[PDB]
Amino acid sequence: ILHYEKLSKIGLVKGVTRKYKIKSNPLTKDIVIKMIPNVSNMSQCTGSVMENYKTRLNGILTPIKGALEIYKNCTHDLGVIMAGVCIGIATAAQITAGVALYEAMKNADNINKLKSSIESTNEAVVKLQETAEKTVYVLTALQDYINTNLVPTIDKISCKQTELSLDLALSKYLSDLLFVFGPNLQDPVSNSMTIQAISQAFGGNYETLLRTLGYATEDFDDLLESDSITGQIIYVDLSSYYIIVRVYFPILTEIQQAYIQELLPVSFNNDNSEWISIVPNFILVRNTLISNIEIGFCLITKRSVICNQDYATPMTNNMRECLTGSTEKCPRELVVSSHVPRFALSNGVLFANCISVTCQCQTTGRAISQSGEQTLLMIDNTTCPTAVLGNVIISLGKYLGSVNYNSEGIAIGPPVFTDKVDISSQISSMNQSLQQSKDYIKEAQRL
Amino acid sequence: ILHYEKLSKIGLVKGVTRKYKIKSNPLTKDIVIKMIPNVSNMSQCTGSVMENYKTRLNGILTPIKGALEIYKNCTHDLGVIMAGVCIGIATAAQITAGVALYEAMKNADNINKLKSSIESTNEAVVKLQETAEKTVYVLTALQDYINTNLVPTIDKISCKQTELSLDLALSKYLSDLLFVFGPNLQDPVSNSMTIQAISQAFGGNYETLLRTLGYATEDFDDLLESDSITGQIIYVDLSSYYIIVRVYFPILTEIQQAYIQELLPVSFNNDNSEWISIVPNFILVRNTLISNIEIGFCLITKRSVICNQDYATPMTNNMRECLTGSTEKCPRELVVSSHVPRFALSNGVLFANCISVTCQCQTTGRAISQSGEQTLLMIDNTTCPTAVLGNVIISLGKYLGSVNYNSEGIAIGPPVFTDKVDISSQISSMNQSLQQSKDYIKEAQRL
Amino acid sequence: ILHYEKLSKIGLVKGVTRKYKIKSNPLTKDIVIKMIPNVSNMSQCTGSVMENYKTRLNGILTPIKGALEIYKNCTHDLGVIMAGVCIGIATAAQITAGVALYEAMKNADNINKLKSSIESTNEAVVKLQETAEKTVYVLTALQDYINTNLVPTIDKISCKQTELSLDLALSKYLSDLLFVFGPNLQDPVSNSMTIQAISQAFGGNYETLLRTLGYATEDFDDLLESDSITGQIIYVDLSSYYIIVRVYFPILTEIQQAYIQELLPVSFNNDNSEWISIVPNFILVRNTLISNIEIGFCLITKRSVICNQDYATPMTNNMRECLTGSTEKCPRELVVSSHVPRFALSNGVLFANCISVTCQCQTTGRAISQSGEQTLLMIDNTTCPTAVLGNVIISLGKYLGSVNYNSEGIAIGPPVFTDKVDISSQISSMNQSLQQSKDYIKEAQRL
Amino acid sequence: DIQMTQSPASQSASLGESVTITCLASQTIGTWLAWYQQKPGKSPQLLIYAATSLADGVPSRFSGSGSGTKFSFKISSLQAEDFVSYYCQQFYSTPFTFGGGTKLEIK
Amino acid sequence: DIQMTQSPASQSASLGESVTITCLASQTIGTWLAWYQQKPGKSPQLLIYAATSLADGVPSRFSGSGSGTKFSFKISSLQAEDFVSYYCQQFYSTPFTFGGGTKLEIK
Amino acid sequence: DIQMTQSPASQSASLGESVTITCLASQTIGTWLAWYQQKPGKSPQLLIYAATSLADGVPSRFSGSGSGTKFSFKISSLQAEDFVSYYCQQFYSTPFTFGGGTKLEIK
Amino acid sequence: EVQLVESGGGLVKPGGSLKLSCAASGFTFSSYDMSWVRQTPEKRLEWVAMISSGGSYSYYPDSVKGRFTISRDNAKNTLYLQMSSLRSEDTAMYYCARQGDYAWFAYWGQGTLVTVSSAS
Amino acid sequence: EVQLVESGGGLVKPGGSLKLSCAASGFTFSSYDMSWVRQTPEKRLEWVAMISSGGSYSYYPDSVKGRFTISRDNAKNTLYLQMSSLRSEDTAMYYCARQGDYAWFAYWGQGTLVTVSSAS
Amino acid sequence: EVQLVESGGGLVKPGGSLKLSCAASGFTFSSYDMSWVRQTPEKRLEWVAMISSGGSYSYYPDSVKGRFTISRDNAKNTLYLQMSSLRSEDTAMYYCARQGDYAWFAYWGQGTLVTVSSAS
Ligand SMILES: *[C@@H]1O[C@H](CO)[C@@H](O)[C@H](O)[C@H]1NC(C)=O
Repeated sequence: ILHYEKLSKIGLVKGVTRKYKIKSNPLTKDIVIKMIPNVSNMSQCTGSVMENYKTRLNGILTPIKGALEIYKNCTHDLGVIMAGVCIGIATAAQITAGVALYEAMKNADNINKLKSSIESTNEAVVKLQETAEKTVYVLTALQDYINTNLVPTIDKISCKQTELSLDLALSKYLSDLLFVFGPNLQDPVSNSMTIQAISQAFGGNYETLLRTLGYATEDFDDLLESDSITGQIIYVDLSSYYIIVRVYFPILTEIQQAYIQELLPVSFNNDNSEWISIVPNFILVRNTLISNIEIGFCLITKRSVICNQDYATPMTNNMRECLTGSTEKCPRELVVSSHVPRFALSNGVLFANCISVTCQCQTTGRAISQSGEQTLLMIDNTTCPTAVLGNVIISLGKYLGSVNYNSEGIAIGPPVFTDKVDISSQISSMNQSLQQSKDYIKEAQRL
Repeated sequence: ILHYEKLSKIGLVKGVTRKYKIKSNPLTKDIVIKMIPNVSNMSQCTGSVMENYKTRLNGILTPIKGALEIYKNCTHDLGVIMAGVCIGIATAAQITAGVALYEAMKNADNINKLKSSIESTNEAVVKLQETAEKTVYVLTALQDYINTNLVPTIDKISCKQTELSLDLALSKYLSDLLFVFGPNLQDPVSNSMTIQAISQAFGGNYETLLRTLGYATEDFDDLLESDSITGQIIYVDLSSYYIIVRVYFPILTEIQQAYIQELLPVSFNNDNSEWISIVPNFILVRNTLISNIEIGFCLITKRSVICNQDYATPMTNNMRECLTGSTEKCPRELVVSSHVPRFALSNGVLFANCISVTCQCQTTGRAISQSGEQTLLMIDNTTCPTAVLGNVIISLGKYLGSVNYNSEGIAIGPPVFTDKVDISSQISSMNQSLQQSKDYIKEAQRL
Repeated sequence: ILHYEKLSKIGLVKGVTRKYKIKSNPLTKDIVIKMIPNVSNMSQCTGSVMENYKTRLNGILTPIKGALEIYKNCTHDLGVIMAGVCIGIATAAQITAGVALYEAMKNADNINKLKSSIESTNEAVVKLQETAEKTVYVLTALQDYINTNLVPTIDKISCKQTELSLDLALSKYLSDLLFVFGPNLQDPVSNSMTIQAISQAFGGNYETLLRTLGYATEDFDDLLESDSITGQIIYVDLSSYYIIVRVYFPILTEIQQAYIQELLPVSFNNDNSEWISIVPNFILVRNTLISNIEIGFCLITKRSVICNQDYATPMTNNMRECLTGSTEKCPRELVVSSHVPRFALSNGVLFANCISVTCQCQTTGRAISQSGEQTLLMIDNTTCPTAVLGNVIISLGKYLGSVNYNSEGIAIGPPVFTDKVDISSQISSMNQSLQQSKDYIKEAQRL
Repeated sequence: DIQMTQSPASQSASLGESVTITCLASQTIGTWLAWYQQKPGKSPQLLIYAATSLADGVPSRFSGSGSGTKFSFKISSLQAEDFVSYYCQQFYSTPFTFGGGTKLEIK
Repeated sequence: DIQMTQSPASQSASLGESVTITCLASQTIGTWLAWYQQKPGKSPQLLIYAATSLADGVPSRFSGSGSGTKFSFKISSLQAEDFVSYYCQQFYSTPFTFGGGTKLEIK
Repeated sequence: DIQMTQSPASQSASLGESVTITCLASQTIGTWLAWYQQKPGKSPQLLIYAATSLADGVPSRFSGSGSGTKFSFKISSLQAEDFVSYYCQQFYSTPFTFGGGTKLEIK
Repeated sequence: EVQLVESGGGLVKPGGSLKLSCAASGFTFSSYDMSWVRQTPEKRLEWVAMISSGGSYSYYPDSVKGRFTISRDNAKNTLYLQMSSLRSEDTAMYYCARQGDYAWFAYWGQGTLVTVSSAS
Repeated sequence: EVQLVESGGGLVKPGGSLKLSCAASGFTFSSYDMSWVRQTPEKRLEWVAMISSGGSYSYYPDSVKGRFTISRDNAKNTLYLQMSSLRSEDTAMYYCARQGDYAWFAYWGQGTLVTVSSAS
Repeated sequence: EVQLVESGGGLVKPGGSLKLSCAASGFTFSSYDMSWVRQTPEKRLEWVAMISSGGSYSYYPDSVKGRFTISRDNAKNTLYLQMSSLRSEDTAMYYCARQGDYAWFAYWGQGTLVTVSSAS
């Protein structure tokens, strides 16, 4: 419902329209990650390295266990009834997750029954299976390092030296875990954690984890980059040093009667300088309303915008008037920098500033020029079949719009400044003027 | 001193109270880091690789040496008197650090006397000790790589091939050093640099560095993540390619008569839409004053907030009136997005929006409903022993507060918009209205 | 043209003046990167690993090929004429890049003729050369890993185990590529991509890439950190899994009659509290005008500021009046935090707050004190040859300026608040006051 | 491979009667299971995906539930038009497989 | 291990007299050293931690300094109540150790 | 090493006549090529760097172009003062080298 | 209305080959992954093959992997399956089906018939 | 006032065992690391063991490592030390002490007595 | 005006040594990389050596690498070249030149003369 005809003289050229979709209703898979490697084939020369390693892992995992455990004591079957005075203080998101943690025990319990075989795996990636009821994939951190790089050299490298290499490899691993599972993760109950963070537990190799669980399609890569694929820690075993992680696989749901429209800014002139109109670049339209989108958190594809939550936000009435044609209310900033783009292409048509850009029409050799009455000049193939801007030759299409586009003016709104310091100064200035006028109305009222 | 009773109808539910503490008065330890590996056991086939490597390290280290050296020429013993016309221009932080650099030479000099043994170490981690006066730990970058992965294969991999592998390993190392010790570090005098940055000199393995120097406790992990543990380069040796680093170990000091209180937002309705009240989520209270905290730079624990500096900031008078009960002055934004949480749990009590959430009381099957006169509805166990919101069943506690909570209103403040574009537009709008009124007072004054 | 004499009482001490220069007019070099390793010497035991690897690379590269290909169909030689109705929608930056992509084919075609030898390289870094017309450097991802770590162990590690190690190494590689060449890169035509991102294709080893192409100088390190060195993908071969990358090498051009001046803030007092004056810290001066610079995107060196584009921005008139001496208009914030620096050194002179800092003059033992009439007190060697602030002893120079500096006042501007919440509240407050006054002028006009 | 057994192969019912069929997975599959209905002379149509949701256009007569290894499908009130073949399949991992199929008869 | 030698084992003093005791570390310990005072029949109490700060409640009579290997403790004005045992310990690294202890006597 | 061949070694011209000289690189060098002019008794001066730009102070008489392996230098209107030696060099990679040099003669 | 239409069926001698094709209409072809599902005379359903939305990935059961090729032409809105070395084991109805977000088959065509026999 | 109170001392025959405990009061137990310090008849002080604040880490001297166990029950505000294989070498006063930020001992209890002897 | 001035030339017996120096004036020495360029009697130009702006890096042709040293004293605004083991092959004019952004030589001095001969 935008008036693109008016906006294009202001300097906002219609760009690409995209569809809008948001993550919902996931399916799940459970995977086991071991944080301690199997050192049996080099057990002759591990020194006291593994013992110190185990101690540190308990120090790291103990706070995770304790924190999730409080939402584990404070439920009982009814679905499930959660105890409000037991947890006492919680957010809605935190509560939802605590419920999911409870339901998830059915599987954690069946997985834990396999602990005897989990404890003794000896490969980086292995499938365990005994019954229909209990099967699981197990990933082991650093196992390949040990069986490819240390074990084959046990008869070449002196045992003290192999102890030192194992110790360094383990310390590198802990360093990386600490950025994610260290006390930075002060809330391990919530399920917002991405798979790219969880995978640090296996060396950051999220591809192995995800390929172990599924298969590849182009849509999946979009979900992974849009951060819609997350997981939750459901169980921690401090005696075997492993965690059970639930991975969510979302279904994307598009919003009907909705789209996102982008605009391409072009600087324009009003008097004797260059100016930029300030509007949101991406406008979200739903039904007949216009709202703002915090698109910086959403993956943008050539066809759609994929968000991992609803990012719609409020917009003021002056921007609606701006956008729907009362352009008098559209604010502008001054151009100082030479980096501001001065032209754009839309549907074969050029919108360009020919006061600050050398424009000429190649077909004839005639110059193209802009008077001080136009903001931007519109160039198409009914006036100039082909044209050159700077050093680029562009064939043109036809403007399917008004014929006398370049003959009409548009109202221009006020100058603004957007810098953080400038904003504070503008506030002070307005306040000083308002406070003096308040005293003048008092004198006006008394006399 | 907050009026939580009034704030809860506005939509800000009292959360967790935490203690506040700040880093001060550190103890120190000195450690030596070698940026060049020992290649003696494969000296037969290093080509000209080490020579090019040494050249590049001097290019990287020379500017560090030169920059710290100017605060080294410009002092003499008195403590110490620093020459003001010699350094000429400096900040207070920069000056403090220059003094520390001077005092630190007592140890750098004793360490440097060990250069002969530092030059010839051949292990990733080694302790040198000859006298009580001079002992030091030395860490060597890439040494394990060489003695575990290259040396054992010298009789399998052709010498040209081993030269290429050494060259690639060294180039990977330099690439990583350049993000920290490259000309990004345009001020190597100041001691604000964290240990996680310094450790890039040893491959990013900060765990090895810190475990070499100390021992582990849960409190230490909090200091490390809160970035309170920093170091300083005190000496650079361009002839042996090593640096001496001073690592600071702070004592945390809590502030008396102080705490940080968090609030949990819940959207509420005033008329026919959902709204969010805007307050800082974390409020810092000291004695009887309220101030703002830039908590985004502070580690938050379940018991306290640990900052590596004082982050208290000013607050306006209108927010004090907001917070202490004159809620008429608390600004609100419109809810557009479906992601806004609509309920919270506090001390066993539910604060929920039942106009936009399906609420019912499980104990009886009776619906819970909210009239248009309430902002949020408060639900506890004296009205409904247990209740369901959406699909979650929560037992309730009792509200230890007014009995007729849900019978009283509260003033609601004005609508606001917070978007970057909206702020610029709002400023323009206010200015246009004010400028027209100024002309009207002139006509009022003349007649 | 700044009035440093007035600004120093406000609290802004003149710091270092730097030169300003911006990236332009690059030279180019073309390099080939192979994303698939040569596994011929271990072809006996690769399982089906390489086949799955090839499939995933085509899935990753296919969208890059397709996206750049549309600006490849839609040109023909004239320079070159680009089809405006073929591409339809484009930005100016996008168009410029599409032209560069066209011209670049002369070299891509000669490189592609070497595909037979590119396909069969077997080293991490190799030069191919047959003719003057066609030579190229080829970098191969993971090749050294294979010939140093896997191949020598083929007779020690069981074949199934070597298949698993190859698979893990390849999956780690793809994980890293996906952050750059995954569908995050939704526009592979533009040439703004830095070399540090491109180099992820070779394991992040940008040093190898750049040293292969050139030589090292201190100026180069500044270009690399300032992100002025970028490249473009010109060709993708989905049948050999390699890309041809054009790397740009810029010439830095300084701006004449221009410089950047920094100011060092010192808190000062006006009444009974500490205050900070708010100005941009870095001021850009060109000819006789003052503008703001978004210096946070520019490398700062001891001699100059190096930007990879023009970052000059607008400034309000009140800040010009501030800076050129009408200090009545300079806004200030209240100090709450104990971290605010309270002194600075400039050209041997100390500007310090002696109400909140213990100041004394060591030469005599006499205290230095500040009356409530001074903002900051200026201390030099004509009053006190040496002085102590806190615990630091500083010799002083002479103030080459007015002699009675500490005898004169300065106007101080209004209090401000800068917090995000405070800004929204201040806007609401101003609006409420203005709206009530508008009604009062109506009553004033009617009677 | 993952396979599942569907039973009873056949059962009878009266019109208006409630009926249930079950599939048992060889290994747990979460809720990654779908149910289909096939009429003679025609292709199968989807009724229930992801174990518990109904497909667009599916009558309220149909419902289902289950997780892990055991899953079930229910018709609360069987019509003459419902006496056709029913199938379950897992979409947990490739290869995707279908169960044997079951048939309702009229008493 | 890090060990330190404390001396003199014993020294005498008059009341009001200033006295000093010294500890010498086997290896440099920065300033990671503490001093304690022990009365007969009682546990030790902390006087000086981190070489130079006084503990809460410690009288102004006590002070100390040192770094690296050599450290010292001083009483500027000795009282009858101060003629007790004194100790130093290092907290630089584990195992933590204490010096031998020293005793003041009254002339 | 990268080397280039410059030709003709010598050529004659009349005053006011246009003349061209060419350098051919052994391997492609992009546009990383420079041209110099040398007068008798003097050092060389730079005329064209990066193949196509003129050096500060260079007369409009001089121009040039080329990329890859083949490069050329042109004087549109030759003056008596221009009948001197000309050189090309590559700055693509070390060692930097110069071509053999060419000389203009007057017919 | 989604209208998938299969064709190209018929009689193949064992050891022969047959190319099938399924034209799409009523939805955007280029937005969805698709598959072939086989129905035996005994009414057992079997997955035969799938191809992802952009054509970069495909999957097959072991019994047809290496024999069958699944491909798509997005410009023509057409799904293709190239069968080879046909066995009597392959006599079945072949259905064209459109997948939902994972591998439930939301839309099915009428299906065509492939018969393999040495008979005259 | 910090009031650490040791108990559980007594006479142990060599080769025996003894469990000591130190109750805490007046401060939050759960916020500080703690240790045992031993004082010989000769008045030499020795570090015996420490346990960190959350109980995840502990440290011992070589002479007691493997013989003694230090543990804490935060709910009961109690520090425990389990001694084993006691030697005559272990006769000493055993003090309960609270650590400051590193390993200075800020608060000490009165201490209890452990005696090891074969004597009657 | 950039005024590079070479000196230190002269006659060297083969196997001898000679130190050259080039003083700079009119620009900031410390901001630019520099080189020596040699001109043979036959008028062929050869690159001899370069040193980068901060003196951390230097490069030489194989024919002089290991024999010649290029160095700079920024405080004195002076470029130096230390020649050794001189051969008759080295008789040439030696020019001091200032580089632009890469390796074009923007400013040249007059040059000095180095002659190597056993002659009297
Ligand atoms: C969980 O419950 C068991 C028994 O109720 C209890 O003993 C354990 O300490 C509880 N854990 C937590 C963290 O509350």
